[PDB]
Amino acid sequence: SKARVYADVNVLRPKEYWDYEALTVQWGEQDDYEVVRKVGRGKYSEVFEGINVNNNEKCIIKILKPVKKKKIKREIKILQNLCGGPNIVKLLDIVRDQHSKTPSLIFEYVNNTDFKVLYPTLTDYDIRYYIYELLKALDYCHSQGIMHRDVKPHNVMIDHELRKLRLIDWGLAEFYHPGKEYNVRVASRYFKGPELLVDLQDYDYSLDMWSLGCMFAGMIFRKEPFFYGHDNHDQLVKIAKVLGTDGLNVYLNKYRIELDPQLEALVGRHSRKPWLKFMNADNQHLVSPEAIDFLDKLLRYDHQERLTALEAMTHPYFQQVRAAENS
Ligand SMILES: Brc1c(Br)c(Br)c2c(Br)n[nH]c2c1Br
Repeated sequence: SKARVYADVNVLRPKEYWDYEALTVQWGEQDDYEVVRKVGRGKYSEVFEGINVNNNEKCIIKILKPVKKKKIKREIKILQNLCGGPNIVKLLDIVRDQHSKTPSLIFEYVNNTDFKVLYPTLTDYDIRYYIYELLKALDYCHSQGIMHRDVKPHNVMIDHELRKLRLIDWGLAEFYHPGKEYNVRVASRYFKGPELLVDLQDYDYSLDMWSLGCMFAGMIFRKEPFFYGHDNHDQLVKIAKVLGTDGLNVYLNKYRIELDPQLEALVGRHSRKPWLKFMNADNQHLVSPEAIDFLDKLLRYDHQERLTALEAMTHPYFQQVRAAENS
């Protein structure tokens, strides 16, 4: 398998761009940045709103839990490479505690509203708008030879007053090299592509497009998360019970992939459930034929079939957002 677009980005660029292990970090001054309050946590970091004491400007301070050199350089190099791109979080500085060597990444501040309370208040137009801005970020990172590999609402910071969006946490991100076999233990469960769940390692940017489809289905149908699996086997089961097993079987044979016998047993046999079956009274003002056509074009087993970010941005679903932006 290879990506249908941007396959050659890292091939044409100098080795320094993608050879992240050759990076030598340029540490800033820890004392420039003070923690104001904790705003988040995860497996790999704690996150705080802070202040730059020099200019009194707000920032985000991401304090990293103990991390391998190879891995931190990967996140830093990716951040540096993408800094300035549309709707990409801006890494401002990198600093470390002198005693413990605990590193902190310093970002532009974004005045985020919790997706769990934000999303239910979004208008149909709002959803179109924010999904479009998120697509800008993904087309950009893909065009620069990077897969994000952890698209989910938790990684999309939305300042809803300034109508602004940032794709954050490039901790799981990777350079795309044609034919490279990648680790499948990426993304977060509810957003993992079938490729991950069936051990197809030679995946590409299209992975992010499945995750985006899952986020989108969550929004229009008001079903958070959309595919609610308990473990990675059950995740494939949940998907199979919507998309049906025939399409799964065609996918598997195309890539010459066999399911673990135990997984095959769990998946069983299932017919396709039309998207309209998820419509109900709560969500109804959100679920037009344009919404559905677009969602259907994202949520495909076959990664090679899904819309590219560039394509998605042109889908008629977003025609009002483009018209407004053109002005
Ligand atoms: Br970077 C970054 C930014 Br910007 C924001 Br705002 C938040 C929040 Br709010 N939680 N975690 C965050 C991370 Br990581």
